[PDB]
Amino acid sequence: TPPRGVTVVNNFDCKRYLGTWYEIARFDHRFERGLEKVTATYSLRDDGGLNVINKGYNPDRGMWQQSEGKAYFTGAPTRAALKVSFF
Amino acid sequence: GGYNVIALDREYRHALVCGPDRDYLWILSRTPTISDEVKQEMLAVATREGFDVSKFIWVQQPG
Repeated sequence: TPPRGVTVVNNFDCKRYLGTWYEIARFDHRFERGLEKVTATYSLRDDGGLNVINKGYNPDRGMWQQSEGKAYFTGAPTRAALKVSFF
Repeated sequence: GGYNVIALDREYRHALVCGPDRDYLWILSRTPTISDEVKQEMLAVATREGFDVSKFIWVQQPG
């Protein structure tokens, strides 16, 4: 469920959202803290969800790292509300 | 975890994304840097929707 009172894009065109985005800013959580040059890449699955690849540069490791997730719409795919789980 | 596009420009070049509560917020761009105009807009929308923008970390990008 989205937070109470927030807007959610309601004419979402999932196909135009696919591909690579740069993370300009974030609220800091353990999972992303310290990562630089962070990108998010979305692709469409056959089952109608999205594959998510979050990549960033970890200067402590000196390494690029990525985490892969599966996202599903919680309703209409024209409504930009999804839930993501990471493997 | 919830992933919600709360705001998006008509050209799908800039997005404001939030998680399951107001402690989770991201500015995404098709480009590694954005202009002061786009920054202020995103921040304005964030503040209007009750997000505390003092929580933002500006991620280093080539640029």
